Parts: sequence; structure tokens; C-alpha cells
Amino acid sequence: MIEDEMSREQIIKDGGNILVTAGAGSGKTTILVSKIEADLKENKTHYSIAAVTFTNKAAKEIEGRLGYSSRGNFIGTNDGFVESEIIRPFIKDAFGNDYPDNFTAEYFDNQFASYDKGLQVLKYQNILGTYSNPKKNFKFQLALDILKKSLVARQYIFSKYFKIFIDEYQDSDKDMHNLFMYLKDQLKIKLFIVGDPKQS
Amino acid sequence: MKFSNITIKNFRNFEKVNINLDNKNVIFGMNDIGKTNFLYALRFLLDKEIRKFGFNKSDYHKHDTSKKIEIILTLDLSNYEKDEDTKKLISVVKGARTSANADVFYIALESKYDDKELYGNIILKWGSELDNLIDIPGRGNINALDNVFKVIYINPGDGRRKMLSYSIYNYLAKKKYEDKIVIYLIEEPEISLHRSMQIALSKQLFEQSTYKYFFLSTHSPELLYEMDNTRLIRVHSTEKVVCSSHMYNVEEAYGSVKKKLNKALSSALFAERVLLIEGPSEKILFEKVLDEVEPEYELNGGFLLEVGGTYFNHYVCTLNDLGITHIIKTDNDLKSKKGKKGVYELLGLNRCLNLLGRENLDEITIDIPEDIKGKKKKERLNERKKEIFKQYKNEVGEFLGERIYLSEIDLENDLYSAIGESMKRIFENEDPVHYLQKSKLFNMVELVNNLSTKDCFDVFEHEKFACLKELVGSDRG
Amino acid sequence: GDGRRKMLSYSIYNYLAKKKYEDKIVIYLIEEPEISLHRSMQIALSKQLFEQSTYKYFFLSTHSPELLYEMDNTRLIRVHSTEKVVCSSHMYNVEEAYGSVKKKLNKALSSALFAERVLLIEGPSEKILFEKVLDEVEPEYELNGGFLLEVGGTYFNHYVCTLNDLGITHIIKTDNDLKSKKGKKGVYELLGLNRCLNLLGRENLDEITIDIPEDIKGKKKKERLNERKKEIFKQYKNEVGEFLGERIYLSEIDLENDLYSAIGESMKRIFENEDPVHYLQKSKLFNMVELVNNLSTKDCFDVFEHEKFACLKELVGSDRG
Ligand SMILES: Nc1ncnc2c1ncn2[C@@H]1O[C@H](COP(=O)(O)OP(=O)(O)OP(=O)(O)O)[C@@H](O)[C@H]1O
Ligand SMILES: [Mg+2]
Ligand SMILES: [Mg+2]
Repeated sequence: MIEDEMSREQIIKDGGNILVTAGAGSGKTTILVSKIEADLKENKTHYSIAAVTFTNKAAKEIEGRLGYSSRGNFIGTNDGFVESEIIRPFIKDAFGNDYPDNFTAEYFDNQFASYDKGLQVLKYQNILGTYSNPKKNFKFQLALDILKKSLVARQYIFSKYFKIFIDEYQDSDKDMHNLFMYLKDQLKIKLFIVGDPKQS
Repeated sequence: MKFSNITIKNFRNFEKVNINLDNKNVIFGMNDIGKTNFLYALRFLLDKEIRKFGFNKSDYHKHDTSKKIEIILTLDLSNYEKDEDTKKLISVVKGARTSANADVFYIALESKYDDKELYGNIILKWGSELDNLIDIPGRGNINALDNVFKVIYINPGDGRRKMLSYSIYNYLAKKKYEDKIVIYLIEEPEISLHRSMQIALSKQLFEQSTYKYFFLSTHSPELLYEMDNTRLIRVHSTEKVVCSSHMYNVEEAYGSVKKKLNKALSSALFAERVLLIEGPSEKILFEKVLDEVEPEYELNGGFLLEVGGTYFNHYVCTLNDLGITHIIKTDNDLKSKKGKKGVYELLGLNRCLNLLGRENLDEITIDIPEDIKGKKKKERLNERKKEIFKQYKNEVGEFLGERIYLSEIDLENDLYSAIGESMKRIFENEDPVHYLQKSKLFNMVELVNNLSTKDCFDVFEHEKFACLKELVGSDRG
Repeated sequence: GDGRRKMLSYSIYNYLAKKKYEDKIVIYLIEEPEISLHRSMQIALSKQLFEQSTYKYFFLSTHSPELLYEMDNTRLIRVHSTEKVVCSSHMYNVEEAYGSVKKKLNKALSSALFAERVLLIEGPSEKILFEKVLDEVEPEYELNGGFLLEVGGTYFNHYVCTLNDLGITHIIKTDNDLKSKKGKKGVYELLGLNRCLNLLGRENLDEITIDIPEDIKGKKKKERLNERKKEIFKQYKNEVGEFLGERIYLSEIDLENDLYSAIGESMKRIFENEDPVHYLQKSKLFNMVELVNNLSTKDCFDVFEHEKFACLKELVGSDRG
């Protein structure tokens, strides 16, 4: 009845792109898990959703609030999602069999700040370093390069993933925005972005 | 998207059998030949309740248990856009596809016997190349092949309970399995079913879209009355198990006579040697002669198929791709063209040349005086048919090499060449051929009422009736 | 496997009936023997079941027409699908005059025993034309229990007595013929009218004669025979009316003249001749396929709701009342 049920019918039964002008925190986790359980209730096909956070404490808190799901829904950090969904099944199909399959992220020794010396130390030494500039992402640039290169990676993430739920967009690089725009424009994935009122 | 092939090695009565497939497959054959061991090869590949018990000693070829059981299925996958089932496959696989080989897929099954634990373990694989097949990942009792395919196996008061259970199975496949690729395996659905319900099941099975993928084993010709866009698989009854495949389609030129062709061919698919005759007069004469000479001809796999007003290509292509022997007995005819006088076409020779792989001949023109008609016009046309049969002799010899038997004029002149003293005795005319050709359906019954033994043998061991000796199959060598 | 285990079990039961039960009267009760069996084994079981003397007494329930291919000296029981359970019995015998065409009759009648309304036609041209018309108008006619039965060169009494004793509706569409006698010129016997009068329970009519000049032949002799058939069909009008009351449908001349009365402007359009009737009758199998390749919807309805094709409306079963 009346405008409260009409506003709930507007904000629950959406199907398009969602962009809410809300602050950081203040009960956004409860409406995020309510939107996640409403999207899991409303879906009946074989598609799956994704949830990207920063810290592991909010990831296990979200995993405590959902519980168990058998639809193949992924909830995790951005580096784990890029590593376990983009890089590892498709590096052998994009750049040949000379590159290794298993790899560990050890950035405590190498401080190399170029792409060419980074690709020759994945070729030779088989380890990845970090840039001297802290506003860089080597792994997201590699994921964008092998998503531009491989066809079956685009076929898999067009066939499986339906929506991506993004948390903590206030501290992010432009390469993650470029990769998420590349997922948005061509392969038809909706975006759920929370943010900040001003600065913070 | 589409099934393409199955390769079965070292299973129960298949040593190395490769079968081309499609969607809507119908397998048929004899008794104890391996029709339901084909469907158990699909149950061990794609269904988990059969696969959870492993293999026994008796699942190996000739109880050997030193070879490897290998069952490989090929999928086509050429339509990534517009088909939801290709996305259903591709969203689970994730790591064995290659962009250079993105339009083929392989799902394989391997098994080697232990011979200490007395157990055959089943290891499943997929890949996009036949080399480098990685294992299907899984945790516990569940692997990732079970997330894609759902296999519904159907095997049967009575009758109305089975047609209720078909609606229960279709209701559960419509409701609970929208996100999965459903494959039906139907084992003999004609059991305790009336034939109107068999024609209704054939119409629902081939015309509706609710059965996208099935493998059907049957013994009934009335459940193939509506067959179109299907793959027919025949298991041969020889000393080696051979499975032949044909992609059955009905052309748009034959769409006005489709039900007549489907009833006539669907009765003929369950035979070994099929004789193709023209009308019911040949059926009456050949049924009397084959009743008197070899009366168990249809027990042993012979069939008389009356085909009329067609061009022989559909039946010969369907019987030849399935490994069934086809014999054609026909006569050359001079068909008169519409809107044109004196110009005839060479219809029986054009039908045999279109069967052999050649083009149609040119239209001949013979002219007659206008007062000369009646029986003399038919004698001039018979002399023109005899000149056609004399001048095209080397084509008639290679028709004879491909089991096609073209008459000189008609059946009745060959019958006068065989038993024409008895035809003079019965009809008591100076023209026994013309009195037979006046009313064909009543004088053939009058003729076969009065023949006896040693006239049917004079039909049978004549040299103009070697199609009957081909149909029975008795050879001197 | 299957099948050969069932045929082994039949020989086990026949060996136990031959050995252990010589002093008893053995009755077999067979419930549906076509189950998981090939059709050549069904014809072999039919030949063993009706020709051999090792099954003296049986009661047989079946669904298979191929296992009734050898039937003679048997009792056919049909259970009706109406609101009251009615069983109809017929003593099926094949006569000594029909012994040369026995297998054709048993295959054709054995497919027709499992129907409800049977239309009896002459040859395959009626089968081609009626299969095209019933495909375009009412395509589920055989799901509902309709059947097309070609009966060629027979006198209709065997099929009508077997279907009438079992409560199966028989419809006959035929045409009156003038058959020329052997050893005689100018004397024609009335074939189709004697067939319909023999079905009604009458005697055969006398042999009529008609004289023609000897130079007059070809198309003109067929026109003299057609107007003679029209005078026979005009003068025996009260016999044609009581054939029509007993679901017997006699044409005036042929099927083709009724088709020219129904769709004759389309037959002038397709064949582009002034005589489309004679061109189809020059070659009946190839020109019927050529005609039904070029008809469409609203020609098949012009055949179906014509007054000379009420046998199709009897076969479908749609009534105005
Ligand atoms: N392990 C095995 N080694 C050798 N032969 C085997 C083995 N397992 C089965 N067979 C043979 O395979 C056949 C099994 O018959 P099956 O039931 O597959 O036939 P079918 O064509 O389905 O029969 P039906 O038409 O009667 O239903 C038999 O000939 C049997 O001897
Ligand atoms: Mg079987
Ligand atoms: Mg029962």
C-alpha cells in the first residue's frame, strides 16, 4: 500500500545499471546483502554474479551473512578475482605454453617500474614485482591485455558472469576503471558502485 | 549446440565403432545386437547414477579386462551466438578451450581394470583437442559434467499410465531443468501402446520443440510416421557389429507427398533386402509368385515396396546410407508432354540415369499419321521403346551392375516372354497382353487365380525376373 | 539381452506343454507378445500361431498389426471405446476363391482392424489425393481412428462383413465401370454397380451391350462410354439413393469427373489444356503427383466441402447435428 510500497517496488525490482548516491558505511552492507539475496531470489537461469571487496574481514563477514550458495557465485577481493578468473586459466591460451601456470605474488624484492622489464622477468625469473609509482596495477593491465587477446576468455565471462558488485570505489586506480569499463561496454555486465559524498 | 560423433572402443559388443550423430537420433536393428548397449554408453558418459557403480568384468569386450574402455563424444559448438546451450557448456568448462579450436569439443571416458580390487574405475576428461585432455574437476561425489547435462531415461491398468508418466517427465523437464541441457534416452516406447497413440507420440516427438535432444530405440514402424530432420542409425546383423548412419531430411519438392513416403519408407527401414516396384499389380503378381516359391521371404528380411510417381532418389539414398540392399524393377515409359503433340520424354530411362548419377536425356519426337490410332499407335510406341532399349545398351548393362532392372517395354511383355502359353490358355485371346493391360487391377487377380505350381517357377527362374532372386538372396556361388 | 530370451521362453513353455500335459487340455493365455520383439519375429510368431497345430486353444490380446498377417479360422473380438463396454465377435475365415490373394488381404485388413472409421478406396491415386486433402484440412485423422484402405480387384464383401461384425464403420467410395468380356465384342458387364448391389444383398445385373462404328475410336469411344455410364447412373437412381443410405458412394463416371466438378478451374490452370480429365487419365500415378504438387489451401477445402466427396466428411466424423 501507498508510496512506501511503491518506492520498494521501484528500488527492489530494478534490472538495469544501479548507481546510488550514498555515503561510505552507515548500513550500506545490509542493503548490499539485501540486494544480493534479492538478485539470487529473482534469478532462475544458469548465470552467476560476482562480488568484489578490498579487505578479507568484510569478505568473511559477507560470507557469514550469505552462508552457502551452490550457483557458483564468487565473493572475494579484486586481485583474487583477477588471478583466479582471468589470469590463470587463460595465460596459456593467450601467451603460449612458455609462461608458467602456477604463480605467487611476491612483491617484497622486485621494485621494477617498467612493462618491458616486467614481461622479461615473468619470462625469465617467473616472478612479478611492483612499480615504484604506487598508483599502478601490473596485474590489471595484464588481465586487460589477455582479455583483449583471448577469444575464449571473452566467451567464458560473457557466458557465466552477469553482474559485478563493487565495494570501496573511493581508493582505486584508473586501470581498474579501464578494465571495468571494458567489461561494461562490450560484454554487457552491469555495475553496482558505492562511493563517497565528498573527499574522505 | 549439436552432437557430431561418438567413438566407442572396447565396450560390451563394440570393438571400435564410430557413429556420426545429430540431435534427434533414432537407432534400430535386430534382437540381441547392441541397441541398449549403445544407450548404456550414453548413460555411463553423461549420467551420474550409472557412473557411480563403476565397471564390472562383463563390461569389457569378450571378458578380456586388459584393454582400455574409451568412449569419446564430439560436440559441434559452431553457434556461440543465439543458442543458450553453448553458453551453458562454455560457462562451466573455463580452462580447456582454445581460441584456435573454438568450434569443436570433446568429452572422453577412460577405464582400465585393476584386477586386484576387481574394479574398473571411470575417469572422465574434456578438451578442445584430442590430445591434451585434462581431467574434469570435481569435489566429492560431484564433478562439473553433472552441472551441464541432465539425462532423462524412459523405459516402460496400462497405456494411459505411461502417457501420464510422459507428461510428468515433460512437466519436470519444463519446470525443474530450465538451466540444464536435457537429453532423453527412450528405450522401446511402443510397449502396451495403441497405434493411434504411437502416431501421436511420433507427431509430438518430431514436430514439437519439447524434445530437442533424444536417442530413441524402437521396433515399431508406426512411431516413425512423422520423421523429419533426424539421424537414422542401423545396427547390422552381421558377424561384425557395424552401425550405419543417415541424415534423414525430406525435401521441399516432396512435401506434398510426405506422409505416403514416410509410411512406405518407415515400413521398409526394418528389412534387409528391399524390392522397389511401381504399383499394386506388381504387388499382386509378386505376392502370388513369392507365396508359391519362397513363402517365408518376409521372415528372412525381404520387403516389397510400391513406389509410384517418384524419381527413386530418396529411398535409394536412405537405404544405401543405412546398408540395406535395394533392388529396383522398372520399365521404360514414353511420357507425353503437356501442351505439346508428338514430343515424348524417356521417363524410365531418365529415372534410372538420375539414380546412376547422370543428367536427363533430351526429349524425343516421333510422329504418326492421324488416322492411325488405337492398337497400332501402341505398337509403334512399343517399337520406338525397343529401338531406345537397343541403342542405349551400355547404359543398361551398368544399370544391371547397380541392381537396377529396366524392362524392354513393360512387365506384361516379360510375363508373356515367361508364361505366355498359360496366358494364351487362361485369357483365350490372340492378345493376352492387351487384355491384361485393359483393366490392370481386375485381370491380374483373374490371372493369379488360375496360375498354379510350375508357372510361378517359370516366372521365378526366368532371366527377366532376376530381381526376385536378388530379393530372396539365393546365389549359385 | 531381450527378444531371444522371450522366444526361448516360448519354446520352454511349448516343450512343457508337449511333454508334461499330454493328458490335459492346454489353454494358452498370451498377453501382448509384440513386446521388445522385431517385426520379422512377429510374422514368424504369427505363422507359428495360426498355421501350426501346437496352439489348439488360445486367447490372444495384442496391439500389433504385423502379428495378424497370417490369420485364418479365428474369432476376432473387439472391445469398443464407447461409454458402455461392448465386445463384438466375428468368425474370421478366408474363402477358397480368395486363396490366391490371401496375404495382401490379410496385411491390408490387419492394419485396418485397429481403426474406428475405415474409408475403402480403389488404388494409390485416391491415396495420394486423399492424403494431400486430409493433410491440408484435418491432419490428425489417423490419431482419431481414421484409416484409408485400398481394395483393388475385389468385390468388397469380405472387408465389409469383417468390419460390420466388429462394429467398425465402413465407408466405400467407388465408381461404376463397364468391363469388357473376354471372347466377346461390344458386350460390357456392369462392374461397380454389381459390386454395390452385391454389397446391398442383391443379385448381379444382366450384361448390357452397346454398338459403335469401327472407325470411331480414341477419345470419342470413351465419350460414348461416358454418356452410356451417365444413362446407367440416371436410370438406376433409387438404387443409388439406397446405396447412399448405406454409406456407399458411387460416382457418376469417375473420380476425375467429380474432381473436375470440384476444382476444375484449378485443373485448367495447372495442366493448361482444354481436357484436364483426359491428361490425368493418360498416366494416373505421375499426373496425380503433378496435380497435388500444385494445389494449396482453398482447393482442398473445395474438394472437402463438395457434395460428391461426403465420404471424407464421413471418415473425419464431423456432423452438423
Ligand atoms: N561383455 C560382453 N562381452 C561380449 N558380448 C557381450 C557382452 N555384453 C553383452 N554382450 C552381447 O551383447 C548383446 C546384448 O544384447 P542387447 O540387449 O544389447 O541387444 P538389443 O539389440 O538391445 O536387443 P533387443 O532388440 O532384443 O531389445 C548380446 O549379443 C550379448 O552376447
Ligand atoms: Mg534393447
Ligand atoms: Mg494390460
